[PDB]
Amino acid sequence: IWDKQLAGYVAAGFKVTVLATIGQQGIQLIQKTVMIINLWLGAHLVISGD
Amino acid sequence: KFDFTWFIPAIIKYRKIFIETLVVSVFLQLFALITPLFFQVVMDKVLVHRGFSTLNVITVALSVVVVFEIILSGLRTYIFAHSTSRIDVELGAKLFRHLLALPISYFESRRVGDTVARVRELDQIRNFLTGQALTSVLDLLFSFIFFAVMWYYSPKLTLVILFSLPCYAAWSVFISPILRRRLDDKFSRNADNQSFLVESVTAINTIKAMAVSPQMTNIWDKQLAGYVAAGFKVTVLATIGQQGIQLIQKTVMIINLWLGAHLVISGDLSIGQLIAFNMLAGQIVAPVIRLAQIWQDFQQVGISVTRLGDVLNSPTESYHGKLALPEINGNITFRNIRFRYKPDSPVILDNINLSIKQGEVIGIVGRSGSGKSTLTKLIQRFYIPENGQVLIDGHDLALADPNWLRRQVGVVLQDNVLLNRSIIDNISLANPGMSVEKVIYAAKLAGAHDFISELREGYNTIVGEQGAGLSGGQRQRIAIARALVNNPKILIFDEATSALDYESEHIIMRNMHKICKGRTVIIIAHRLSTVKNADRIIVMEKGKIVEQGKHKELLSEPESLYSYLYQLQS
Amino acid sequence: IDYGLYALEILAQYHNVSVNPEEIKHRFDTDGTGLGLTSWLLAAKSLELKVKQVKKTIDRLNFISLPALVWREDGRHFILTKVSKEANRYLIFDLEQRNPRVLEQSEFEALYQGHIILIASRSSVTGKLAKFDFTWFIPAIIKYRKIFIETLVVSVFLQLFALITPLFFQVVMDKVLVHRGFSTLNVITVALSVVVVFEIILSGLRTYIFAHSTSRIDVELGAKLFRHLLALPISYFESRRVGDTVARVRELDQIRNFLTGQALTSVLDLLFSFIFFAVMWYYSPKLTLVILFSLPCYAAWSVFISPILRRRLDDKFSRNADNQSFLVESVTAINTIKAMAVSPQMTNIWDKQLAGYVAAGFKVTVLATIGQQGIQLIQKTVMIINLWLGAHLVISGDLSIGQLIAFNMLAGQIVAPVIRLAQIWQDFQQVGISVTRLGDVLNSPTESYHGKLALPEINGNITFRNIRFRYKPDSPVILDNINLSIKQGEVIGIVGRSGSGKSTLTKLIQRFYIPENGQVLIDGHDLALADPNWLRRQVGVVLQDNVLLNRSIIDNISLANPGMSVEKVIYAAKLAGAHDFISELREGYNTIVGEQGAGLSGGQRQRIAIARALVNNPKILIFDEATSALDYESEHIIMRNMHKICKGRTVIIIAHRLSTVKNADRIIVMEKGKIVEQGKHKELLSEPESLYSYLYQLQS
Amino acid sequence: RSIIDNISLANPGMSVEKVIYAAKLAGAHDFISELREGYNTIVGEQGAGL
Amino acid sequence: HGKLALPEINGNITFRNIRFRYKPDSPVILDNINLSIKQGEVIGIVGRSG
Amino acid sequence: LDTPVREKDENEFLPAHLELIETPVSRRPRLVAYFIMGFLVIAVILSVL
Repeated sequence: IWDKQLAGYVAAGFKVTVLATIGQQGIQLIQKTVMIINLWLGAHLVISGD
Repeated sequence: KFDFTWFIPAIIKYRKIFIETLVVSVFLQLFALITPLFFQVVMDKVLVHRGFSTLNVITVALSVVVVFEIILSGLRTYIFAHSTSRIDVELGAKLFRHLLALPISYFESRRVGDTVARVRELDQIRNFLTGQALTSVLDLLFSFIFFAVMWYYSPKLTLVILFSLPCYAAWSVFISPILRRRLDDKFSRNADNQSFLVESVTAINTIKAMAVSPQMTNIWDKQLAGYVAAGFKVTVLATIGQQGIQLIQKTVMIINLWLGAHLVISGDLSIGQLIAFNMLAGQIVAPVIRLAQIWQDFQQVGISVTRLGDVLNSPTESYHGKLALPEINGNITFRNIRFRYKPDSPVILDNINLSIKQGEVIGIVGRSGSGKSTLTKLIQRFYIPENGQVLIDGHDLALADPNWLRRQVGVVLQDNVLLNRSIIDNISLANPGMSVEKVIYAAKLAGAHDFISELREGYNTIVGEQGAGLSGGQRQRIAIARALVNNPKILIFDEATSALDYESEHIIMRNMHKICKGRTVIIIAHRLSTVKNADRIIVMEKGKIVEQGKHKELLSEPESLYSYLYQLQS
Repeated sequence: IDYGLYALEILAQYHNVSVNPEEIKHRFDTDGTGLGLTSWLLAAKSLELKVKQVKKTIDRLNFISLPALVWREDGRHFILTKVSKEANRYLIFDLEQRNPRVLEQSEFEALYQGHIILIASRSSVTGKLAKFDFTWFIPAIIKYRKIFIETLVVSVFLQLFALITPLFFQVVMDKVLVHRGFSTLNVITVALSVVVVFEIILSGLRTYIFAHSTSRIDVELGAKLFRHLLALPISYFESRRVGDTVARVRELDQIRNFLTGQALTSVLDLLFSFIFFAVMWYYSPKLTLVILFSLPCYAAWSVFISPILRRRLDDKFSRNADNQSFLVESVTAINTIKAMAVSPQMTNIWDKQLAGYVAAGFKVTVLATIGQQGIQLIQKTVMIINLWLGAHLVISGDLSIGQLIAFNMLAGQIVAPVIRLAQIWQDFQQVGISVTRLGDVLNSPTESYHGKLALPEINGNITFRNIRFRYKPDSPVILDNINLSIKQGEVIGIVGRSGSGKSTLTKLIQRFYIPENGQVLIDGHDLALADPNWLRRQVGVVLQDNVLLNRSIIDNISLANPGMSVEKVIYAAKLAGAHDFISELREGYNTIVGEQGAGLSGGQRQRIAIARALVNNPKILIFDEATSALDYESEHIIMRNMHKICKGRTVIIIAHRLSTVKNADRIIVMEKGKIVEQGKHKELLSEPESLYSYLYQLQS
Repeated sequence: RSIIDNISLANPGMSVEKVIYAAKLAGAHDFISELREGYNTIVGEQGAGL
Repeated sequence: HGKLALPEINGNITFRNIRFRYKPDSPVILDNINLSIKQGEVIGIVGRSG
Repeated sequence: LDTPVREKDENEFLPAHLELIETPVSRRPRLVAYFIMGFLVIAVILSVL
């Protein structure tokens, strides 16, 4: 009984960890995309002026 | 000894995936290194000279580099968590298997909450392993590529960072042990609180039947205040450590700014090179910052490992594996047994010598303090005699398998403890996949079917607690059914009819010839009317045999103490 | 003998699961004489243990976990345990010759056929209260996730395909016409042909795959709905009408018509329209802003119109359900309608109901039309505004004619799914109504009594303990303090006047009537929460008026187990005295009985019901005034065969006539809900100061 | 329908006097009266309640 | 409901038409128990199990 | 810095005291103002130098 319950608990914990990792990676992706866009626009702004 | 060498075989067993995680980590470090080079290129050859096509090339390369880095980091985290989950599952299975094999003296000397907390330390370890604490350690360890690139850029600022690292090491060394001590205190308070909570919820019937809510509430208030104070101390130390890390980070940042400004002023360093160097220095420090806010996790996993060791380092009454000794025929004999509750306690039995043959229904009587109640706990190897040997079917019980012996022997006590399950789940505890007809037959033998008939839920009725929801006689009948539903070669009745009324006891005694069929039955009871139909009645006085024989053989002579006991009982 | 059942019992015992073979055979061996692979797997999954029939070679048997069942096509299965390569021997639990036995490799190879079933158990399902609603479709979507991911990929590629044509029109207008550029028009034409062919093919494939998966989901929902419906208590059906439940079930067909349609594909096309938005913003933000402001107008119009349409469709469904109930009740009882000559009243009622139904439908149609026209108005207003703004934005440079028409095409492609969604607004609202009315049935306490006790077979020991029963809460009491006890194999008779309460004991033994006070116990087990399939399968009841199904004589007799051999059916018919008139029929057996036994007489259906109750070998047999509709010959045959009928059963004979229970081992006289006298026939008849003597003299 | 509606099925618009007379003639008056709803009791589907 | 502070207890116990069930639908344990016990009174209650 | 939890530290979290104390104040009531004024005076003396 303990082995069955422990296996179920560990599976649930792993699913939670997987979704947390997915969310963190998505937020990192958004941040990095914004960084790239700002780098490109800032390069144009510094080359041009203002 | 289980302190930390236990995880080494687990690591090596899964070496072929851990090496892959290491290689993925170094590739992530390279991917991270790529981007500051692109900023340096933009700052030195795009903003200065000319062109927008090279800027477009840098942007399109950077997009795919970033996407690949994000995917690779997610995959590495997933693989590391998947690999560590198996290790924690193995640890949990081993821990519980060890816990069930511990001797009963271990549990009799402790509280339930202590063991429960020591096993929740397993969950603490699991959360530490299946997290982002070891990945940060890998990121910190694999940062020498950044150091090589920075040394290529400028040696002075790289030396500044290289000297900043021992400051982090020394700060951690200084501020760790006190945090570990505070977390030890916090864990002790947590264990005390858990024990109090379990004890109070288990005995809520007595707390509410009496009127001691204020006492329980006062104890809970004091314990909660102490626990929260300890937690606040731990939080304060963690905050001090984090601020100490930040101080070093910002100090070296300022020093690097000053030295880089003086370097760029004096040539020999471009502005884009300085920006890339600053980004690399920040990427080196980021693992340290991310690891400094999970300091309590490191210290707590150390303490949880220590407590798991405390549970797992005690000796086990586990097994005696030698030739797989065969089944038991109901032959019990005692040879010069003397028993003492504690080495500094009065002696109970002195020279008890006994021999019981197969299929012999023997009754043992006496008064309070006679010592007849310890025979049932001596037959099972729970009580260890001071000197002598207890022989069952010719074989010593001190060298046999405890599980085998206690499986062959069924015992019904004065008060029995069930589980919080259905009646059929308690009767068939030793074999839940067993046929229901056997359960019904055993319940009918014990007379338990009748009172179950007036239950609306039937055999699915859930016993509310250890014995709540059923009366004393009902619990005794359920325990008798549970003992009888197997095929025990030896049955022991240790005042197993005290809680029963006259009708239930009569019903049980009418079925006694079906109960005793082919088994060695030992009946121990205060009343003399239960052993009337026994093949041999034995009288004990202060741990010695004074009389034996049939009931009449003893009732005929008034000189015997058996006659006096029978006269008092009547 | 069935070896799959025994193997399943053994494997469940090994995995600490208690199983009653009779209960599994009842619900998973519908067609008799053999479980079969699919039903075996379903039965194994019923016990909350996972199984899978897998392809394994003999060299791979050393790695599988044991025990495992070896499924042989001959039906002679066996269980494999403890494979050992030390001596190349295989320990096996032989189902036939139940004892285990060891076999070598050579004969294992002869027995093994490359088929094995792996068995394992893992925890159970945590208890929850999941009422039926739209959230029920989330697990179905999760289960069919590969198909839906495929559909999303195809949808995004279709959206990319639809973007190419406006670009090609722009390049044609901007370059081909201006520069007189032949040899470029040809390339655009070929590419456009390829693009349209591929997008047509992909749209067809997406529709095919999505329709298939939604059809499978609807099949699962319908199976669940019927399984729930058959498990409802009889008080549920006693307070409703047939047409109500029939309409509540046809709403499933409505849901099916929705799922295999263009609504969800149109929605998917709608959510994937930002790809066009990026391109049109690249062209000119001034008109993309107009489109982005137009979208909230669509949303607000839809939100404003939806509730009124839902209310109108509620009224329409009420009309439809009442019309269906009236139609079913009038067609079922058409004989009474013809006999009483009440056709004008029925026609008047039908005309009123039909007029109301048509009025509701017309109101729904009008509301849907005004909603569609309201959406058309927004579309065309945005079109006019865009035309004006585009004319100005082309006059002053900054935009070309080809870019303008490409923008117009992109805007049309964006708005078209909204139009096709508006064309099926009634379908959306009706599907909401269908889900709600389906939940009206799927959210109801069933008497299935889920549990894990698995009670054993029945010995005919019946016991009434302080039984008090009222038909309804305000009704007068029917049985006051009935206390009865019947032993196994005891033929018993219950008599009395009408209204005494002897007729409700039959429906108390079965769990059709719930006593107000007291409990009914079979073999010492209280029936209040027992499994109805466990109880009513082993209790045979013959009523004064029984109904049949239009299947055949033999299929009606052996309905409870179609696996009965013809010899047993013939024997059961002979016992009831029904074989004689069955044999002389034109078809003999296999004769259609019609709707509730229309082709058969009223005294023949009674004998058919007696045979049907006898064929299943019940443990308790109840004759609730069975022989009151028969003539003297049929009743005499029944009473002469009663001695063979009563062998090994606990027979209860409730009758008005005292001559039926003369041979009963114990007679019970009841009066106004109380057992006033009980005893043998001679013991009760010898007292002139009793009720049995008065009733015997009066009837004689 | 109700008891009185079923008894007056051949002519739904009929007064309670004729219903009472017919029930007394058929001998059903007493049982219908002993009921709680009297002549308004719903018999169920195909008169299953009786 | 009573927020008032009732005084101390004198040993006057009274059961008035007591009907009790273990569960909402289980068999009735006490049907119509009526009892009255005065202060300072020793009461013995006997019977069979159940 | 590493002193164990004493009774003085434990009484600050006793629920009875928290129930009696109304409108509680922080343990460091004036430190924030002291540090902010110190920052302001250091800034103003750095600006003039």
